[PDB]
Amino acid sequence: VVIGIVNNTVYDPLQPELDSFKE
Amino acid sequence: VVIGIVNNTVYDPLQPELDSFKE
Ligand SMILES: *[C@@H]1O[C@H](CO)[C@@H](O[C@@H]2O[C@H](CO)[C@@H](O)[C@H](O)[C@H]2NC(C)=O)[C@H](O)[C@H]1NC(C)=O
Ligand SMILES: *[C@@H]1O[C@H](CO)[C@@H](O[C@@H]2O[C@H](CO)[C@@H](O)[C@H](O)[C@H]2NC(C)=O)[C@H](O)[C@H]1NC(C)=O
Repeated sequence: VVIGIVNNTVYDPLQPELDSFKE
Repeated sequence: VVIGIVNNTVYDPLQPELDSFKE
């Protein structure tokens, strides 16, 4: 819908912190 | 770098809630 959007990635602080420990 | 800084602790709401359950 937005003119000029770009691809990138957004960091998720929760996922590594709570997947390394929960493993 | 800051003049007047003090020592203290900052509560982490995530750590107890998600380490007691993940144990
Ligand atoms: C990155 O951006 C490109 C375009 O800027 C996206 O490419 C489109 O992707 C859809 C779905 O895969 C296709 O139907 C279009 O034909 C693609 N267009 C072009 C110009 O390539 C792409 O989806 C974005 N994301 C990624 C991960 O590549
Ligand atoms: C609490 O504050 C004191 C100073 O206000 C800090 O003490 C310094 O600690 C560093 C690293 O351990 C030393 O190199 C300095 O010599 C210490 N200075 C003094 C005046 O003690 C201390 O790091 C802070 N944190 C804790 C947990 O004590």
